[PDB]
Amino acid sequence: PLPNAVVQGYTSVRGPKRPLDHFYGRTPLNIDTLWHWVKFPHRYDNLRFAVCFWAFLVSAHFANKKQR
Amino acid sequence: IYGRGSLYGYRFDGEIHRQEAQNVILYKEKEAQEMAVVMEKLEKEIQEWLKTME
Ligand SMILES: CCCCCCCCCCCCO[C@@H]1O[C@H](CO)[C@@H](O[C@H]2O[C@H](CO)[C@@H](O)[C@H](O)[C@H]2O)[C@H](O)[C@H]1O
Ligand SMILES: COCCOCCOCCOc1ccc(C(C)(C)CC(C)(C)C)cc1
Repeated sequence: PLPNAVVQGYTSVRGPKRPLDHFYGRTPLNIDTLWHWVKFPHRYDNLRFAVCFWAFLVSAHFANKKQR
Repeated sequence: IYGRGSLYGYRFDGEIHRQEAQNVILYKEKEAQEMAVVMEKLEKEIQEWLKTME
């Protein structure tokens, strides 16, 4: 279906690929290495519960007053 | 949604419901216009009756 050149990636000679840099002494920085810096929110979860309650309540209050 | 009581949006809003303020303005204008006439008529009647009898 396809010639061997397309599969192996070269017609005659296999060219050397420059390897990937590492940046010794620190973590890799890639699109997939970002969870090292940004975990899921874990610090303000209970504050999230409180603020969700208060937001619901205040919205309901002002909406009911407006409607009435 | 919980406070409105409606899942889509507020109620009693819209030009069908907002126009009633202007309708009240016009109705109050008409009402005062007629009440001034009625009060003038009644005042003339009373001013005649009292000064004729009293
Ligand atoms: C099957 C019925 C008949 C139809 C046959 C043809 C079907 C073609 C559709 C499939 C195409 C697949 O296409 C595929 O693309 C990749 C790209 O990642 C090529 O990949 C090639 O190039 C990359 C770089 O670009 C080289 O590093 C690699 O060594 C080399 O394989 C594959 O050689 C090719 O096979
Ligand atoms: C809208 O999205 C914003 C995109 O921009 C992201 C901004 O990123 C800058 C982050 O700045 C830093 C720099 C260093 C660090 C350190 C190295 C201090 C974090 C550490 C110690 C956890 C590895 C953290 C954040």
